[PDB]
Amino acid sequence: SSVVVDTNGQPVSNGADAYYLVPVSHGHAGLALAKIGNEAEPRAVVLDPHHRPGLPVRFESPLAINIIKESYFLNIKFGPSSSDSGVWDVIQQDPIGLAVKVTDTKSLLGPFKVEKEGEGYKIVYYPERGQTGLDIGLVHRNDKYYLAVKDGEPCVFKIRKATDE
Amino acid sequence: IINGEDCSPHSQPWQAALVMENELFCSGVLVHPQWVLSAAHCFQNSYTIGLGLHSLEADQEPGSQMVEASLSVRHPEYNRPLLANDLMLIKLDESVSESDTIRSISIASQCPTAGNSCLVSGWGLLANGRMPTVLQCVNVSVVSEEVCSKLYDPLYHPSMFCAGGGQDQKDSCNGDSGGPLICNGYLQGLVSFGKAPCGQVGVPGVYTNLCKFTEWIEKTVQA
Ligand SMILES: [Cl-]
Ligand SMILES: [Cl-]
Repeated sequence: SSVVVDTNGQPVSNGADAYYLVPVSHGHAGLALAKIGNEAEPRAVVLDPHHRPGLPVRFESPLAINIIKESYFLNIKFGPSSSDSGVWDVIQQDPIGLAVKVTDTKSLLGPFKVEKEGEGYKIVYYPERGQTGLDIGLVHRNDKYYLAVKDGEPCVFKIRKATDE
Repeated sequence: IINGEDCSPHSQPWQAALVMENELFCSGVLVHPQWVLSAAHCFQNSYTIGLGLHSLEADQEPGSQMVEASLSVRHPEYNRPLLANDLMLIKLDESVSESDTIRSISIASQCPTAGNSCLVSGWGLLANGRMPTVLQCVNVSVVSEEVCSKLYDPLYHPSMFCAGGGQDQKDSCNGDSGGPLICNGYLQGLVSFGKAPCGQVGVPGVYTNLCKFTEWIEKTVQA
């Protein structure tokens, strides 16, 4: 029954509008892509102190509704609705652990939920869309703050509609 | 509703609007004078339900009623497996007087027939990504269970059926959840889910298969 709302108190839309995930205690930093491992293109999601508010996301559920509830399984993606090149997934990558990364394919039903935490929301990843969720937090490696599973230590965000663009 | 048209006013007098802070978030279907059927994913702890509407402005709709409801019962197997068994019954606080613009509809007992053309109605998004000002209607045709399971396995379950996917790009879309799919004079389905974007050739939408639930609906309404 809990509807996810933006910083204006309005329900977050199902895919139609983009939003920034603004850390509640890191408004100076914002989501960006960075390199991980030996990869030559930046595919990992980090919280970058040089970009604020960072790359906006869309939250998508296949349900034919235009709001998002905390109980829904979601895809989260960067970029326009029309593109699936920015879709989040969680991928094992040493030495980060289970890192949030982008890829260019998308399941009908994504593996994330947005759940109330503290003064805002946390992103929770459910392997195999099962019952047990793993909190997404920050892992500091290589001078970067990677979004990655850090269960019990979630990064807490508020959700700001991206009407500045 | 994608590639539909304005409904003839009050031609779907079972249509219910579920509104939150004065904005529609799902539809439902009046199935008894005190009960609205909708998708379980539309559950809220309380509801404001608009009956007899065409536009969503009750102050411009003679014969309409805006009614409160506290109690709702989701199907006990909702979301196991994921997305399946997507129906709930909302008990209105008071029984409504039925009229020619507010009327219950009977539920199909027979399951959907592959190929049959049916009608879906709602206030959800149009092809242009805007919301309509009045209730929209469109025809979509039932697709076989073989095609529905090929496209949607591993999430196809027989509490669902598929309709649409024509060259005509007629479909339901976001904001149509919980609304009716009428086949051959009876309520056959509820708008449930689909692949985005709406209106893709060869991709039908998924509807709650209400023929599977007639006993649970009757028992819940009578209890
Ligand atoms: Cl703000
Ligand atoms: Cl490597």
